[PDB]
Order: sequence, then structure tokens, then C-alpha cells
Amino acid sequence: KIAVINGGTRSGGNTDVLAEKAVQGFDAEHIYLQKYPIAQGGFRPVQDDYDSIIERILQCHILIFATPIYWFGMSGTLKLFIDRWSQTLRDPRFPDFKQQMSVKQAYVIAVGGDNPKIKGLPLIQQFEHIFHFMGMSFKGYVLGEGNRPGDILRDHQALSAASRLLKR
Amino acid sequence: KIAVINGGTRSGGNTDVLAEKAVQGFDAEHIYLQDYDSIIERILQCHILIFATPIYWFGMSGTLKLFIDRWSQTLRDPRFPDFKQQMSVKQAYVIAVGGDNPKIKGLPLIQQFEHIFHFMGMSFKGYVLGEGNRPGDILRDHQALSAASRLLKRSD
Amino acid sequence: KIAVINGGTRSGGNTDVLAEKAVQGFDAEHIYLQKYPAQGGFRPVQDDYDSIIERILQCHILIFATPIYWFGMSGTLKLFIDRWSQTLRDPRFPDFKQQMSVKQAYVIAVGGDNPKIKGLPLIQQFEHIFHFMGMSFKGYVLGEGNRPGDILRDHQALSAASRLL
Amino acid sequence: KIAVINGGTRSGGNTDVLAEKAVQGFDAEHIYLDYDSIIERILQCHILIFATPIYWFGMSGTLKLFIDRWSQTLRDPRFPDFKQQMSVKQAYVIAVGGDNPKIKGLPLIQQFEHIFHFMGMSFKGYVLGEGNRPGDILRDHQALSAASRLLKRSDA
Ligand SMILES: [Pt+2]
Ligand SMILES: [Pt+2]
Ligand SMILES: [Pt+2]
Ligand SMILES: [Pt+2]
Ligand SMILES: [Pt+2]
Ligand SMILES: [Pt+2]
Ligand SMILES: [Pt+2]
Ligand SMILES: [Pt+2]
Ligand SMILES: [Pt+2]
Ligand SMILES: [Pt+2]
Ligand SMILES: [Pt+2]
Repeated sequence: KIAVINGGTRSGGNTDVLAEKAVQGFDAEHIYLQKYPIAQGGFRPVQDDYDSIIERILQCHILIFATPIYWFGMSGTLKLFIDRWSQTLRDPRFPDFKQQMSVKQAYVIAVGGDNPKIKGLPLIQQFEHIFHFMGMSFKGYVLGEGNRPGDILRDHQALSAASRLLKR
Repeated sequence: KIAVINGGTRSGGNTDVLAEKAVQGFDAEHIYLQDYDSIIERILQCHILIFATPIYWFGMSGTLKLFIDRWSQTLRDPRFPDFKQQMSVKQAYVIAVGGDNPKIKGLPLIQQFEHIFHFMGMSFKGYVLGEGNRPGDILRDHQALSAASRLLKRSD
Repeated sequence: KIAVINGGTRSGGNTDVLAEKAVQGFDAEHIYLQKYPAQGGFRPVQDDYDSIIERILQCHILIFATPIYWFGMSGTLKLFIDRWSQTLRDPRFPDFKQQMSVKQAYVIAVGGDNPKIKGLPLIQQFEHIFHFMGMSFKGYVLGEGNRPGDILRDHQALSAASRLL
Repeated sequence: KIAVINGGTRSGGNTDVLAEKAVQGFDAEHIYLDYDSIIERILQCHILIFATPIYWFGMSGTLKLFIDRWSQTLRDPRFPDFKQQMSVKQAYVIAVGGDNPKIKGLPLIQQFEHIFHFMGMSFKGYVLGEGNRPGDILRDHQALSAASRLLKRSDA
């Protein structure tokens, strides 16, 4: 039903925390985009399980893209994941990808430490163009403030915004 | 202490309601644009300014646009010699409601306000974009209502 | 065929000059939005609003030319566009929506505060406005200038204006 | 003295055509995204041109991974003056795509503006060009002209 595509870190990370507030209680598909060390910028995304991820995403009506804001954009893992949709749109193993994605609802959770409420707007507008291209309805988002793990818990505005993320 | 600069039409409209949610318990001064000099005199006396405007064509109301545009005259008015200095120490907020996916399509307007405030040296402390079509509709926008109620809180 | 909606100050104005170049040679319908008593010292007048609509409705290409005031369009252009809400339900112009949905739109905006960057929100606001109307946003020019004649120094803008249509 | 940081590949494609129009006559260094070696080469140039095809209304994945790594460089003891060195450089952006890029690529330009501002680098200019298939960029006369004059400080 609901999938959370996490392009941040895991266990404690501000991205994980905010996402849990948004999907609390649901039996949501939790996707974590893998990355291997070569810490921000110290990794390289791993996409060995990309097809498995697409398979899971296709079964979900609601998609929540959760990401830290790196250099005023999304994470390296989420950027390489979305860029690969270009390949999937030409993939015979997922012949109805465009149509299937077009009926889904999308949400975004992004956390940054440099006045995200303002400096994170270009990223939200970028997501707007991405979803519009796919015909996906961009239903809502949350911009949260945080630098180190767990500091999002101090952004009460973001915590309550995430809890009220899913439209009703 | 707090001034709500109302750019719509005083009539229990969605923008008015959302701004009231933000200032509940603060006993703010409500300035309805829709007497320019008196308005300027009144806002200069407030530390916090909340610009509340319905969203028209992905921007502010024509009333609020004519109001801010006239600041160009005030920046050179000898009766208000310290206008820019006084404004720069104020904290500004924006509350805007519209019926066409405003939380997403109203972002350019938020960026314009960011530039206006930065130009004046004012701190842009927060904003809330809300969704509504007919009066009262905003009371169903849980996310917006929650955000407005927390707008001016120092610790919640 | 082509219409230039000018929301600035005429003759010699940076906005007038760039628009002039964009439609140089063409027999374009020149629409100037009225205003009477310098920035912020006027009040737009729309007594001729209906005749202006009648004219743009006959043009396939619409060029919106405006100075950048407070990071937005001019007061006259803002009040003009805002009124489209009334026109969209006006018995006098039964087909406004459909007629506008087939026109091509362009924007020429001039500002004195690093417009190539600070004028982007305005261009994005125009993108939403045109998309709402079904109008194709074909291109734009962001010129730098604050005083009459200044736009003659922005050769990059004059070029663009020339290569706009 | 100047470097073109290409986030595409060496292929003589639309982004490369536009970038070349800008550095013609400058004998610029062409870097096609040896990370440490690349950082050393760019640190020696006072003008940096970031050239990238537009993917999903953003930069290429290759350029994204490169700029993201600056976070590591900002804390790398082997490059103790990285931030300071970059701050005195002039940055330009050349970006080409086939989905109404001059309009839909604006958020990307704003991101670059934030990236450069964070580094203290002067964002001197940019060109968004239209091109769907190889060679299409030659039809975008506005972009070709803008790229031609991008680094010029004289006219005719
Ligand atoms: Pt994080
Ligand atoms: Pt469903
Ligand atoms: Pt990473
Ligand atoms: Pt106060
Ligand atoms: Pt405005
Ligand atoms: Pt002018
Ligand atoms: Pt035509
Ligand atoms: Pt005016
Ligand atoms: Pt040089
Ligand atoms: Pt290309
Ligand atoms: Pt990017």
C-alpha cells in the first residue's frame, strides 16, 4: 500500500525518524537505498537490488521519498535511483511502468541543516517537475531541520508536519 | 507587538482564519489593507509582522502587491526617515491560502517574499501555505492549521 | 497576430526597448497598461480592460513585458492578470479559457538587482500562470537595468530579445 | 587558467557543443568526470564552467556524486584550504536537456546558486540550452549566442 523510499542513513537518522512519524502504524514497504564506503560523500550507491525495489514500488499506491538535503539537492543514492527511471521507462520487464507510476501519489520528506525551509525549496520544485513528468500527484512534503542524528526531534514543527503528512 | 497585515478582504476568509490560528493568544493588531500612511505608522511599531494574503495567480493579492510596491516611495519619504532601518529589525512571517495545490505551486511566491525581506534586511522567520476554496475550508487543512498554531512558538 | 502587453513605463524605458527589439519589424498589437499618479507612485486604471482583452484574444502570440518591482511583475501587469479570474466567468467573453489555451506566451522582464538569479521566482510564477491557462510558455529574457538606457549595456539581453521569437 | 567540468562523457554531444562555444579561443582544460587528481586540477583554475546534461530536472548523476564528495574534501587534511581556494573562483553553468529546460531547469540553476553561495564562489552566468537528440542544440540560436559570449567582457 505505502512505500517509504529512504535515501538517507538508517536507525536514528533524521530521515528515518521523520518517515516513521508519517507512516506510523501502517504496514509500509520500507526501502533503503544501499550505499557502500569508498561520512556524507564517503559512499558510492549500490544498485544491485534495483529491480527488486522497482517491483516493490509498483505494488504501492502511495510513495514517500525521504532524503537528506546534500548540497541543496537530494542524496546521491536517491538521485541515481530516480535517474535510472529513464532505463526502466525503456525496460521490457516493466512494460507498463509509466502508466503504473502515473496513478500513484507522491510525498517528500527532506532534512537539511542549512535553513531548509528556504534553501530546500528548489529541491521541492525539482521533485514537482519529476512527479509531474511521471503524472504522479505530488500530495505533500515536509522540510525539516537537522545536522546530526536525532536532532530532528528538536524540530517540533517538522515532527508534527510529518505526523500529519498523509492527506485524509 | 504583533501586526497581521491582511491583504485579502476582511470577511472570515480562509487566509484571515489561518492567520488568526497563528496569533491566537497573542492579541495581535489586525491591519486590513483592502490610509497608507497610517498603516505604515502602525506597522513600524510592531516587532513581528505577519503578511497574510490569499494566493491569486500563484502570487499575492493585488492589494498586497500595491502596498509593498509603495514601499519604494516610503524609502524616500522624509516623514519616515528610518523606515528601512526600523523594518530591518523586525521578524516577518507569511501566511497564504489558495485553492490550486498551494503548498507546492505557491513556492515561487515564498521565494519572492524571501527576496523582499532580505532586501529590507528583515528576518523571514516562517511561513505557512494552506489549502482552501470557500470560506472555512481551511479548517479542514490539518497540516496547515497545525503549522500555523506552531508558527510563533518558541518551545512546544 | 502578435501582441506585446507592456506593464512598464514607456519610451526610453528598458522594458520598452527590449520588447521593441523582440517584435521589431512585425506589426504587433501594442498594449500599454494605464496608470496615473516614481515607482509605487501610480495606481493602475483599467477602464479599457475589455478592449485590451478583445485585442489579445485576436493574437496567437502574447509577449508580457515588465520591469521587476520588488522581485515581482509591475503593479499594472499584476492587476491585469489578476482580473483574468473575473474574465474566466464573464458572459461577455464566453470562450476566454479556450481562446487563451492555444496562444504562445513569452516574458521580457528587467530588473536592477541581479535579475538572472533574483528574477527566477517571477519566471516560475509566470510558468504556473501560463500552465493554468493551457498557454505554452515559449521563452523569456531577464535583462539587467535600473535607469533608462541601461539595457543598452546588456548586449546579452538585447541579443536574447532579438533571438526570442 | 579555466576548466570545463563536464558531467557528461566525451562524445561531441549537445552539452559538449555548447560548452565548446563558450571556451573557444581560451584553450581551456576539459575535465570529463581520479577524484583527487581532478580536485588538484580545478584548484589551479580561476574560472570553472560546470557543464551538464539535464537529467530529471537536475544535473547528471556523475556531477552530483562529484559535488557531493566536496563534503569529504572540506574535511580532508590533504586539501586544508579547499574552501578558501574555491571562494575566489568565478563559476558558470552550462546545462542542456530536451524537456523545456529554459523553464523547467530553473530549480537546478537555483540549486547551483546555493551551492556556489555556500562556497563563497561568484556565480557569474549560466546558459540553459534545448536539445533532445545529438545535434539539436545547433537549432537553439539563443543558447549558442549566450554561450558564445559567456566569458567575453568586450562586445563588437
Ligand atoms: Pt540524516
Ligand atoms: Pt489506494
Ligand atoms: Pt552518499
Ligand atoms: Pt518581540
Ligand atoms: Pt506579488
Ligand atoms: Pt523601466
Ligand atoms: Pt500563429
Ligand atoms: Pt505602478
Ligand atoms: Pt584568465
Ligand atoms: Pt547532451
Ligand atoms: Pt543535482
